Amino acid sequence: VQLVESGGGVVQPGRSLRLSCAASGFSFSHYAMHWVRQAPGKGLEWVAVISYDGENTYYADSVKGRFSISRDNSKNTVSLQMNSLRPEDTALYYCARDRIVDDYYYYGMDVWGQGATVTVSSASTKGPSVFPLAPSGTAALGCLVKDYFPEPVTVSWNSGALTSGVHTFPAVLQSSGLYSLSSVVTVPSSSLGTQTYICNVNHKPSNTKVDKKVEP
Amino acid sequence: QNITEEFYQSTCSAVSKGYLSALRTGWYTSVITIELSNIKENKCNGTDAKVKLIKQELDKYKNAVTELQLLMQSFLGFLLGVGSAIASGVAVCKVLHLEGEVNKIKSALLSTNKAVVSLSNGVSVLTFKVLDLKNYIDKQLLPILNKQSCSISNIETVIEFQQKNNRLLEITREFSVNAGVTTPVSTYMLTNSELLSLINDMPITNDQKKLMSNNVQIVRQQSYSIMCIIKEEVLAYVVQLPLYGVIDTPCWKLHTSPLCTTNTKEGSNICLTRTDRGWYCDNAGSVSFFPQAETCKVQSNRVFCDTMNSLTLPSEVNLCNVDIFNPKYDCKIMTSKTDVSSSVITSLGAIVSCYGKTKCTASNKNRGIIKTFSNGCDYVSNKGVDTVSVGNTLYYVNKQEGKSLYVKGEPIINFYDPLVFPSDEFDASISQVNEKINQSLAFIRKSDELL
Amino acid sequence: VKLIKQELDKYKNAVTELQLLMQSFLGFLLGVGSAIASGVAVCKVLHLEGEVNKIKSALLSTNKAVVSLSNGVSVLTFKVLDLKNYIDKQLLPILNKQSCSISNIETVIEFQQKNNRLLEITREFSVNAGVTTPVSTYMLT
Amino acid sequence: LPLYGVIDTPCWKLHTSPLCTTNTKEGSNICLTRTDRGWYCDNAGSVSFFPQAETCKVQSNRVFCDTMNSLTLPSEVNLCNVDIFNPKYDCKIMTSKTDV
Amino acid sequence: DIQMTQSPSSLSASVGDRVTITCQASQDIKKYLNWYHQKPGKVPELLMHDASNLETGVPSRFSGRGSGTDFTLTISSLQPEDIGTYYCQQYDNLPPLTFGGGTKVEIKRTVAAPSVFIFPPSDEQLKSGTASVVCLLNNFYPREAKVQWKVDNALQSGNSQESVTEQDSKDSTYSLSSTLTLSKADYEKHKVYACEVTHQGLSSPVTKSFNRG
Repeated sequence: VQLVESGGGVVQPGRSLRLSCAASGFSFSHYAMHWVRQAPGKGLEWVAVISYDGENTYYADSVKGRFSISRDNSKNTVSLQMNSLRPEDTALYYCARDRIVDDYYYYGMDVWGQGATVTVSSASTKGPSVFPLAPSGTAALGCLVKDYFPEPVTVSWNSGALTSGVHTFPAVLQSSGLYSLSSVVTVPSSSLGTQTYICNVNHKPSNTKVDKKVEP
Repeated sequence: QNITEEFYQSTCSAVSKGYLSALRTGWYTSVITIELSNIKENKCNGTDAKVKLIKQELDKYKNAVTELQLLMQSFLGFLLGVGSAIASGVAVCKVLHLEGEVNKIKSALLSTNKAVVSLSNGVSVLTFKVLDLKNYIDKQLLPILNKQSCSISNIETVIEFQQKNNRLLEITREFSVNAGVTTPVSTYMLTNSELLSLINDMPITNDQKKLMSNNVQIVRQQSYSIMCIIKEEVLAYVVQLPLYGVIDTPCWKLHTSPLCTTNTKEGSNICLTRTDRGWYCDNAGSVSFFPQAETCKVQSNRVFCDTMNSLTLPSEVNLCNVDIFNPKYDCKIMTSKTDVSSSVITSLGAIVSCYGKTKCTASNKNRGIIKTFSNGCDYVSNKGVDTVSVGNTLYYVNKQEGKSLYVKGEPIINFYDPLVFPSDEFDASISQVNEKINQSLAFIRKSDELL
Repeated sequence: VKLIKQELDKYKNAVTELQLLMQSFLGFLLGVGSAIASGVAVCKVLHLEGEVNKIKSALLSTNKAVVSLSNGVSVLTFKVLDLKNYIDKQLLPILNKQSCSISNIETVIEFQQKNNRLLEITREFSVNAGVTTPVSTYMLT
Repeated sequence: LPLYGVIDTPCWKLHTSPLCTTNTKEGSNICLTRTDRGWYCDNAGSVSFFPQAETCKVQSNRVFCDTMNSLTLPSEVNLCNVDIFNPKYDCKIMTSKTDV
Repeated sequence: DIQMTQSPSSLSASVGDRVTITCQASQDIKKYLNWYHQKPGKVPELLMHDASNLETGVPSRFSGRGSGTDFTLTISSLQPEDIGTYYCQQYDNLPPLTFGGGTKVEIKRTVAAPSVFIFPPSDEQLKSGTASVVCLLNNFYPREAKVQWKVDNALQSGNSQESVTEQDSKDSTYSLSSTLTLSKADYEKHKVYACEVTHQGLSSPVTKSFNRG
């Protein structure tokens, strides 16, 4: 009763893409298969539902024709082809099992997986740039990541040793179309120049770990 | 790509084309034996309860064998021609009834409990000795059931004897419960492992050997067993198993539904059905037709049937599934004037002959009425539906895996016109109906023409 | 010990049979109907891998409960006879490899009385092509 | 198991016998029977007709029957029990020439 | 296409309270509706199906009722794990299927005091060609926390942004930072860099200040 996704990435508008769904541990043969999408920080709206056999398929009207749903019994696999991509299709996608067995007339979705995030935009992939934020009883320091895409980037301090006082603020898309945020750590002010600080920011789409130390 | 279905609206019929044939085109005899005991009357002056239990078990056996002694035998579908099912088994039993053969068989089965032996009549048979009563009655009770010293404190003796006895007790029960002739044959006549051994040891092909070794669940309903003899110290009884001389042939089932005109008048209606519902299985270049579905059985994808309720029809009869009007083979049908509603069950759906005004509907368990029909031959699948209601009957649809095809076409009933048609035909066909219609037209016209 | 072994082997033949038998005048116009569609359809729903674990979990405490299959239509299930107990914690701890001290005779009697029910279940499965009517009490007390 | 969605409805059985003329001649006889022997049970405003009595069973004054051998016939079919000649519903019969 | 409106768009309560959420359909549907849970940062979880049949493996606290076009979800006693977002879906006899607008669920705190800080940008960022001065707000609530930048008495609008956090787990408070980004050439022109913070807890707005070099 596991479902995983592969192929999730980024691409410029008007370019085809594929998402593969792999199921395990249950009757992938008797069930209708669902795809749903949710933009980050937004509600759901249906993507598509492919019949248990792959003969009959149904799509959302706003994406009718753009999508192409396929299913392979031999590879225990489902697949979604996305053609003529639009900027508004950016979202996290969930591949789901139907609530009832081998039913042409569809129902909700019962078993879901972790979900794969897909981003579409003119701007291309880019690794973040780290800029410290140094001081001038309790004080603070920080470091800010600018000019990266897509979200998210995971921030730690001293390789994550300090799990208290860490505040990772959400990024704001500047008019230039790039992500930018600033992570902050609050500690006693007496610790200035006492405990060495290194903040690490991980961005997996670019496969980068930018490391930077902050000093007055 | 194994099973599917196609329904023709041309004559309102359904065809289920997936099942694989299993035709018993041969029989096979096997005389099983159980080594009895001509027990000398028991005798113990002094009653211990265990001794009484042993005596009661022995007397139960004696009543079993007394019973056995006294039981030692001392719509188209009406032209098939019946056949003697029990001829082979009782014929072999009769061969045994000749005085000498029983000693021969006993000697041949003295060492093992499975051997191929040649009877007096020439046809070789295979025989077993599954249960041995002589041992556990002679060399386990008599030495310990002495006249006076009936020391049987060991209780478990009776339990072992009962477990080795109940098999033959049920054998005699089934002999006295089915006129000595029963079908299916219970395991107490042939243990399932003994059956697998029998199938593996008999003369058939390796593919057929595996085929019939793993397919017991239907064989018993296609098997038979009558009593042969208790002649000398042994209970010998024949078993009649199939021999699949036709296998690996793709064969199908045909289901039928009336066609009618749909006049608003409930009366004066004209109705036609295909009267050939049943089984078609291919054996020797021509199809084998079973008219009544009570002679054929189903197992996943293997349909097991007995050909004694079968005719051989030309392969051109398959063309009756595409063009009922073709003159190559005169397709068989039945016509009637009664307008009523009904439905029939195919392999992956149901055909609603919704006639009159009954509220017919197609639905699923959790959806309810999803489709409503209107006064005519219609068909629905199993895909999204498992409840079809007509009048007050609420049929389920077999949910096997398959692909459903629905050939559109104008029903032949449209060609037939009222005011001339005969309102009574069951064994009729296309050619017969056309001949009668032409006769009626000729009579009507010559009566008018002579004016 | 011989009797205990024979009873266990009788059960094993019963379950071998169960294994091998796995199943995947006016009055002439009625239109026949599929009697076994619903039961074998529910069985097919069971043949989906996940359902049996859920059914077992829902029947772990009691032997009667309403459960919702994968196909949607709710069903009600019992666990009338429990072979796992009397084969696990009442023979195996007393049927050790060498120290097969089963002097207590009534072990076999109890096992037989708790076994004959399922033995008749398998017999009827093999006596009626796995499809019987009426259903004997050993199918439902 | 069954689910009796129709109960507490008074339903009846029909038994049939041939009519014939009674000429002294054993041959040339004419015979008619009502060919509707069976069971009628009322469920939803129209009767339910079981043609062959091998699909219905009896216990005291309550009869338990299976419906898959049932048709739904108009209530006017009950009038075939009083006036077979009534044109409301064409009553079903059989005719034959054998005198036994 | 079937359009379903969910109300209220967002909701808040406290632990142990009761909440009711409505889902209205454009056209009549007999009983074909499901209620869906979605925990924060997790996959959606289906509360119940058919609008009145719970999905086993979940507490009985959830209940669903209604008919026709209107359905209702009722929670008797809220729990901290019950936060997240609740949705409704329909499967009325045919596709296309559709989801609802959404009902967020979070908890209140009975106002807590804020905190204020201020910091300049790094150095090599100045070499890159752009500077960014940050005024920092941490451990604050409600959201009515405004920051005014002052650079030689020239408030900056249309070139600055703010970023606020979610409900934390221990202190539960948010954290907001306002960043003002300018070019190095324009950033070097001025000297004074201050941020003025207005918040409910701070009856007297705070005035953080720092220089350039």
